[PDB]
Amino acid sequence: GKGKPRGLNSARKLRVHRRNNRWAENNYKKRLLGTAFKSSPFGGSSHAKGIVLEKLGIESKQPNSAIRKCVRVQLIKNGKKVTAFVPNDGCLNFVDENDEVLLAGFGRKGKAKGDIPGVRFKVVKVSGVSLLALWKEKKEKPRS
Amino acid sequence: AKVHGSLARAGKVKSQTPKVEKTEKPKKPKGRAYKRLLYTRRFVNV
Amino acid sequence: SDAVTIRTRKVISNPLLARKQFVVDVLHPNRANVSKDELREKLAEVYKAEKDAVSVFGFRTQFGGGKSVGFGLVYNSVAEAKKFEPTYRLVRYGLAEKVEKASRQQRKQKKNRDKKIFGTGKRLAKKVARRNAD
Amino acid sequence: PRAPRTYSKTYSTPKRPYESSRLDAELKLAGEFGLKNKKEIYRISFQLSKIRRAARDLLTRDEKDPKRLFEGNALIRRLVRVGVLSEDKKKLDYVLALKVEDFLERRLQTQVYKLGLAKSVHHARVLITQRHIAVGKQIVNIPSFMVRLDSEKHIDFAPTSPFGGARPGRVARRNAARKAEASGE
RNA sequence: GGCCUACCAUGGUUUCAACGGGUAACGGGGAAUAAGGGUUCGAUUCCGGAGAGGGAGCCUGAGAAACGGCUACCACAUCCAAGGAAGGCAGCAGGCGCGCAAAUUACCCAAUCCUAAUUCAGGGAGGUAGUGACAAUAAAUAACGAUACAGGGCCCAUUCGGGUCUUGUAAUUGGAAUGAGUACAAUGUAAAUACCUUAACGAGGAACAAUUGGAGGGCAAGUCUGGUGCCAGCAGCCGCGGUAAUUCCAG
Repeated sequence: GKGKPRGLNSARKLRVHRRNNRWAENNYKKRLLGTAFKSSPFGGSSHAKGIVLEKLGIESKQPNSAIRKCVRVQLIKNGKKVTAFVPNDGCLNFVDENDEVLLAGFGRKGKAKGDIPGVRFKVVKVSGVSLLALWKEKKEKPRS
Repeated sequence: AKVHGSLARAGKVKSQTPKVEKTEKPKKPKGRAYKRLLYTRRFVNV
Repeated sequence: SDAVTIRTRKVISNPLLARKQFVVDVLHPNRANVSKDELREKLAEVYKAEKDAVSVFGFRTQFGGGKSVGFGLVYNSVAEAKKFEPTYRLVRYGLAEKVEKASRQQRKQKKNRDKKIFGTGKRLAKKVARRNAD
Repeated sequence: PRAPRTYSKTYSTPKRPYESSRLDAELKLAGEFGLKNKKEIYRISFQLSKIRRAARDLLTRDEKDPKRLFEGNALIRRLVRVGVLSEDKKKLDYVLALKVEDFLERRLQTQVYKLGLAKSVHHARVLITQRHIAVGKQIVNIPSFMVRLDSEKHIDFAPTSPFGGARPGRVARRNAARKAEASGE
């Protein structure tokens, strides 16, 4: 019974059958296809630096009705263009075009977060200092 | 519309908050002495 | 500064190095530290070694104070205390003289410069001076 | 290329972070023993969990196993010596019943308090780290010393400390100094 | 020894996966996680292999297909009197570049050992110090006291009172103790720095002042106040915000 072989000389069948059914797993495939290297915008890295191209306003999806104040960024090491959310209020004033921001993942390991559609990234540092410091008036943005 | 978002009013609430300064208070004890304050203040029933 | 007590533990005689070696255990219950020079004075008296056959080098005050422990050597016949002592430990006691030399940078840079010539070097200095003179 | 230094950590954070049972079970272990923080409590349960893993391993093995007999008595006599296992409780079924309470009793930060001379459990902690208590001949300022069974007669004030004689410290010494220059002359 | 050659035979491997392809693959001892079974990692303190910008070829020797040896290239690249010459930091320190991402152009052979004609010389092997919140251990930021209001329940009660039982708010004071630091010394050390000792200074809220995130639920902790009004924003998830926001910005 039970649909799998059980004989003592049948380890090859069980081992090859486990191998074939491992591919249905989401993260086993990405570990063995190298999807992080080839397909992901960051090259399988926690962080990446970029260059700001434009300020964006993205409508929040239902049932929220705000404007999310994100930016469009082009990375240095890849040249790819990603959209990154700019956190709590006034920070879009602290970011401008061509500030060489630093980016991180947005929490959900390659997925969008909250009511923002199609943004997988956030800004951490702008002009090389912080956003927490600039928001809390602990540091000052360099004159550029 | 469905093309742009109005980026004009970023920071419109933090700018207009009627700010008030943190009042100076006596400092609280630190380290093992803070667990004294904590774990008597939660058990004052004599 | 009431008293200090010299207790010599683990005494091993060393005939084939012409010395006696032991653990010095000083108990200074009110002094700050015990200052090896007068240990060398006091260890000389208990071994008849005239303060040049003795050496103390490894002292460590115990935590809380009042006790320090280190190693100690006592030699036969002070002429053999210069034969077998390291040079750095003789110059602490003033028996040997601190030999003067340049740093390792200059001592290596000179060797590389002197590796370029072949011979005495004063055959070439004679023939380059006359070109510099004229 | 020099050989490595072995090291390890001596505590463990609990699995569920926000309880009301475990978080309030620190009434005893932080207010009734006068402790810094939860890491001093997580440290004890780590060693105590280290004890039971060895004891459970031994009980699975056969009785009169030479491995069970050797490491059994060794585990008992180590726990007997520090005074966490009582004088005749010496059985592997009782080291498993051993709990966190009778480890913090053997700490020097409480053994000072129980042997008079401290008048509070965290007046003792201040006195220990201010280099006042010596065990035998040795000043210790570690409040987690975990005294042995042949050591309770040797907790006493240090020969250097002001409360053990030896010319009281810079507060009273200076305080008597200003009355000397005001009343003496 | 098909290692190569001449002659001869037609073999050898494979669905029990040959052959080919990929690997952001040096292999192992080992690391992380810990019911058992497992999953993931291992460039990297030890062992083995390989390489010295790429690929060949060699001299010397016991030992090299050696690169801090030689014979010419290419990502290359230096010097000039323009004729020629010289090079190989995946050694140590440092620079540029690359990036999310990583230290001083410091001191010394005193330890560990190595080499030599050799006790002595030499060793950026190695050690010492600087930078260093990678990780790990221990544990300061206070300890004893004295001093007071305002209630509430009940009891006895004249009604003015106690006489318990508990609720909160501090707020003014005192002598004691100590190291964080500043340092005679000595100790430590190749010489120092630092630790361990230790003379002399070194605590009263103004400091010698602890932060980082949170307070709807998961998940511990406000339906307190001011601002905003589906805006700003928060929110890992469910959700919050459209004029009484326990969720944003503040105290």
